[PDB]
Amino acid sequence: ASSQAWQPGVAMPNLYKMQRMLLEKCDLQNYGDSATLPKGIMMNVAKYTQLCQYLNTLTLAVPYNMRVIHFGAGSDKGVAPGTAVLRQWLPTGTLLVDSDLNDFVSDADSTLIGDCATVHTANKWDLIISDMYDPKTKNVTKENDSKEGFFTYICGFIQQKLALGGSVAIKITEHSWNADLYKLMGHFAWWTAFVTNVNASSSEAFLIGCNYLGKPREQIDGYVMHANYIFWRNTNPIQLSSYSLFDMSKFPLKLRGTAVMSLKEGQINDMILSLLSKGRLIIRENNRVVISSDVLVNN
Amino acid sequence: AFAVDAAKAYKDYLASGGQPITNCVKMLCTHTGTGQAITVTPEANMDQESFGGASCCLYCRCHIDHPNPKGFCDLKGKYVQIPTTCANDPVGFTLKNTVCTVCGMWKGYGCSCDQ
Ligand SMILES: [C]O[C]1[C]([O])[C]([C]OP([O])(=O)OP([O])(=O)OP([O])(=O)O[C][C]2O[C](N3=[C]N([C])C4=C3N=C([N])[N]C4=O)[C]([O])[C]2[O])O[C]1N1[C]=NC2=C1N=[C]N=C2[N]
Ligand SMILES: C[n+]1cn([C@@H]2O[C@H](COP(=O)(O)OP(=O)(O)OP(=O)(O)O)[C@@H](O)[C@H]2O)c2nc(N)[nH]c(=O)c21
Ligand SMILES: Nc1ncnc2c1ncn2[C@@H]1O[C@H](CSCC[C@H](N)C(=O)O)[C@@H](O)[C@H]1O
Ligand SMILES: [Cl-]
Ligand SMILES: [Zn+2]
Ligand SMILES: [Zn+2]
Repeated sequence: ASSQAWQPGVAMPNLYKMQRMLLEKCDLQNYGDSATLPKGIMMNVAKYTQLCQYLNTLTLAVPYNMRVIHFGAGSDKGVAPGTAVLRQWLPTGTLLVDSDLNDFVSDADSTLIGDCATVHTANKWDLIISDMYDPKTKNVTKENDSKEGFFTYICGFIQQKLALGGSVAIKITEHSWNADLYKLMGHFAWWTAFVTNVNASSSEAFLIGCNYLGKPREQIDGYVMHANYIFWRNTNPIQLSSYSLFDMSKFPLKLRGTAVMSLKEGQINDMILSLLSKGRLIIRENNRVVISSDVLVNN
Repeated sequence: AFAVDAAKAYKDYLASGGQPITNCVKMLCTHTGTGQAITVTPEANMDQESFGGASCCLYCRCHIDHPNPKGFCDLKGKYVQIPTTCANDPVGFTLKNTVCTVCGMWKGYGCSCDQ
């Protein structure tokens, strides 16, 4: 039991990010093993709780009337466990919208049903969480290439609807991944690939972009960086652990009361980027929130 | 008007030895809260388990209309505390029991506005 068994999960070390590996198969030492969960707790409740526990340690910008959108919030069970946790984690008064391809009941303020490509919104968001995964990814019939689908929408949504100073957490796997998404992590003050301790036996990780700067700070090759991630996962077996779930005393996200300003592409200087990079500032309109779901009309 | 009374059709389905509605979302908490029935955040005590409201609401879980002016749901977006002993069927518990408007506890499980 390493000192990381007591953490909510493990973040990809900086030295692994600087390598230039070739993509290899992901062969985890404990693949298929299950973690021991607190009695009656669902896997996705444990998983979302560890992710939020980890997000609490980052320089997230947390303003009043914060805006969080959650893609891939449904499940075959018909409920939204991850949305239940985000609701628990976020400060009261936080607007939480969730969405999924299939119907499901949620504790979110608004729920949009349908492909993410049909979701539109006038407003920018402060935090984006995606747990979307296409079950067809399980058909490995060729090379492990950069997948498109909802990943294309996500790269567009981040560049167009994420407030500067805003953060993201996007679920990826060995085969469920996209190169443009890795390239985008370079447009944040900081980024990492985070593995939850309860699901440490899966190639799954959340790419976390912290404090969006709107422009590239780092040049990242997605094809190289995903190989660097698989290399790290292949060479660093992580011990399954649910210990962080037993202390829920510090869980709720602190309402840092981050400042929200409506500047144009002109007032963006170094004094500003500095404040964005420390989650001290959110830059976006503060208009009322409007979302729509396109409806294709056939016979 | 043929008003579909599912609230009772469930009571009649349980009493006939029927399996309770599953996949209610139980939350992780300290178990050191007020113990109140409905709360903006998990408030379970050492004797209660907290759940997400939407997952415990029969109307929400059956995709039907909420008997309420403007169809407002008072579980969706909140957390319901269920006595650890009756946690096997949280949906059933939220129908058969009533909340005290004075202290906010469940009448019959915490509400002591009589003794
Ligand atoms: C809620 O979130 C879900 C999960 O929690 C999360 C992670 O799930 P995962 O299964 O762990 O993923 P993975 O196997 O680690 O990666 P992969 O990209 O699916 O690999 C594809 C393929 O490659 C092989 N492989 C991959 N790896 C890493 C291997 C290995 N073989 C080994 N011997 N050793 C290994 O280390 C194996 O054959 C795999 O099938 O993904 C979501 N999700 C999964 N399935 C669905 C779904 N959501 C919706 N519908 C779904 N049907
Ligand atoms: C966690 N994090 C990492 N960094 C940057 O990456 C550096 C090293 O990343 P690190 O997470 O390994 O920090 P370290 O373990 O050195 O810090 P300690 O816990 O205080 O000892 C940080 O000092 C920052 O420059 C971060 N930068 C920003 N803006 N926000 C973050 O949340 C953040
Ligand atoms: N293009 C797409 N648009 C929207 N949702 C999608 C999608 N492709 C996959 N998904 C959804 O992604 C989800 C992955 S599993 C999500 C589990 C959920 N986060 C929880 O808390 O339990 C599935 O529900 C699937 O329907
Ligand atoms: Cl770590
Ligand atoms: Zn309801
Ligand atoms: Zn009372």
